[PDB]
Amino acid sequence: MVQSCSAYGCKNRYDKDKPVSFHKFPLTRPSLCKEWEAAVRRKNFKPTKYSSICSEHFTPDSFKRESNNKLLKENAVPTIFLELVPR
DNA sequence: GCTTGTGTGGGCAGCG
DNA sequence: CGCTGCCCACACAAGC
Repeated sequence: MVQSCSAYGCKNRYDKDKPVSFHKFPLTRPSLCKEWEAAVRRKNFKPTKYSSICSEHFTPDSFKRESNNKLLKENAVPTIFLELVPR
């Protein structure tokens, strides 16, 4: 989406100049989808699993269908969201 | 190989 | 007024 990722402060709106791609939540991996919520530890929880997220938040390994079988690693959740808190 | 399934991609309304 | 929550079709890979 061209609004913002499900991360905290990542308003890295789709910019082809920057090396990032977009994707949707692991709808086919609910439990795993759920830990993504654990990464969205902020009150300002962005859109749900229906919205789209960008590459930078996960490891290339877990990027998408290019993972193991056809989706990300069930044991991988976007931790690259941020260091802690922006200013 | 072609067709179907899952990933991919962006928007509008209600409340501080 | 801006942000959060949920939906549909197409391309590539797998199956027949």
